Amino acid sequence: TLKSRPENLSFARCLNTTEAKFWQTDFLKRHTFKLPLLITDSQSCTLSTECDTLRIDFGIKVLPVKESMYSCSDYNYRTAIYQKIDEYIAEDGFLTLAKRYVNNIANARFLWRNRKGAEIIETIVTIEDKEYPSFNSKSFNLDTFVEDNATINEIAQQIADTFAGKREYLNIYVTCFVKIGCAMEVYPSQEMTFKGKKLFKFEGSAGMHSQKINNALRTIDTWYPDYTTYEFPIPVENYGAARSIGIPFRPDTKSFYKLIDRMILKNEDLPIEDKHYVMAILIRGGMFSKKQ
Amino acid sequence: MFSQILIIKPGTGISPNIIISEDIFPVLHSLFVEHDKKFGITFPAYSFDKKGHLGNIIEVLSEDKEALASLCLEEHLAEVTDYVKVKKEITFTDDYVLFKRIREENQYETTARRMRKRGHTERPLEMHIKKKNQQIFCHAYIKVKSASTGQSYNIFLAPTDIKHGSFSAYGLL
Amino acid sequence: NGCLIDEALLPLIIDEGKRKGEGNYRPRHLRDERKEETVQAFLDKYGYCNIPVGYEVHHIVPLSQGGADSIKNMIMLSIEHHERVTEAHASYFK
Repeated sequence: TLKSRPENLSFARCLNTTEAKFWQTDFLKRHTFKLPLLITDSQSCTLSTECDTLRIDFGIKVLPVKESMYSCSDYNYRTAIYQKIDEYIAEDGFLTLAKRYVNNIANARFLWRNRKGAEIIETIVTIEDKEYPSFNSKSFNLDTFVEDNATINEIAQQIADTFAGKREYLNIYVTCFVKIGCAMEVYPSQEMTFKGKKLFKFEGSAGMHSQKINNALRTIDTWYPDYTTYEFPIPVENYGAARSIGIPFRPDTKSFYKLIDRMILKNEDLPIEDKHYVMAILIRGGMFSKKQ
Repeated sequence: MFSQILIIKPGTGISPNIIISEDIFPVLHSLFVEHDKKFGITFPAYSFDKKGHLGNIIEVLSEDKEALASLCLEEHLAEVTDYVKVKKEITFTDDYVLFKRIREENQYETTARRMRKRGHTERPLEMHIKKKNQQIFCHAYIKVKSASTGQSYNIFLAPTDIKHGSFSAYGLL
Repeated sequence: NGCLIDEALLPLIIDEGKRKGEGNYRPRHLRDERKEETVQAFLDKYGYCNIPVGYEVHHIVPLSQGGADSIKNMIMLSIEHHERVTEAHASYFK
């Protein structure tokens, strides 16, 4: 008996990312030594003459999906959403999407531009008081998604269960070690002071906005119409709109709006790829409403 | 003539321009200096709208089907592969719009020094710099560093219509 | 010929437009249309057959704060200099 989406429907994000803060260190004494890394006034940022490593620290909080609806002005549609998410938790325990997220952590895509010309990159992931074995970060590629590593599975199981109910929260902390070399530029983020390139400062030091680190970890969509022609992962957006190649990659029937209209407002079993895209859009969040 | 087409893999964070400038230029210029015979460079996607871009794509052109194999294309770019893929078939073709090198006056102080000693001693100059630089700057570039003068300079590019000729060390006419 | 080379004379352009255009806001049904014959005429007076590179035509007094479409209200500005004027007025004319 459902004819349309409600006049107010919104979700919240189930993957919360903190802002990054930049540090400098040496490499053979990296586990005993840290120094501030500051902006030099156009603005610029460069390492010192005695350090050869940039350390980037940030953390992630994972929340359940079912208890992440902020507004729904029709109880029936809420009952429909809760039953559909329970159906997906029966088939797949949110393992594919979470495996892809931990893979995007391990490939070190969160070091945009800061990654070209590095010599050794390592990334350690800590959950609770137990450190996990580090990642080589250059034995991975930005086109493929590994599914047979041990630690990636062992983290993605924890993230999964919590996207699905069995745990209420998960706090994940990640540290990185990029060896670009002495007296080389840093490339932190940039502010729309809205002249000159005003760089971002976080607690005196430099860092990236949390939105850029989030948009690096949501490039997991390899289930779009024209993927055989252009073979590259895109960010998980609504009317899929990767800004580099300035052409909408999903303008039409496979859009989130149509696809969720053809799953709640008229029962129809989508393929598993389309479910894997919709349950993601829900992990991101937005004002998915209507103009009734 | 024969050609070897060069992609930069898209959707990787870094822009085309940066990757093209840093990686491809130095190794192609070093190989070009080495194997003395002048090869040639063409951008299949130049699209001057109000300013002018350079594209995802470049072509190396030469007129000897073994000279390209003497350049050893896919084995030289074997570090940065995650951002560049080098096709390996030297296919001949007869369609292209070759490019040249436009130049741009120079800052007033550096012109002056020459402008005095050379003689022709002592506002008409500033108009020439402003107009001539303003006209050109809106074209494409490929930032270049230096081995000798060890300086930073920008090498602008623009199309032409020669369809054959003799090239240079960097790659233009 | 018809294009501004200096960079200091810009303030005089921005001011003239402001002085003559302060409160004479007009709605759409009341503004002279931008014809094509006039941008040709200007070209002839000084030579060019086509608009040279990096230059864009501009009305010294804006055509929405009340202005004319004529040869005596047109200047060719460099592409970056046109970006300065098109926003400095926008703040002052809200």
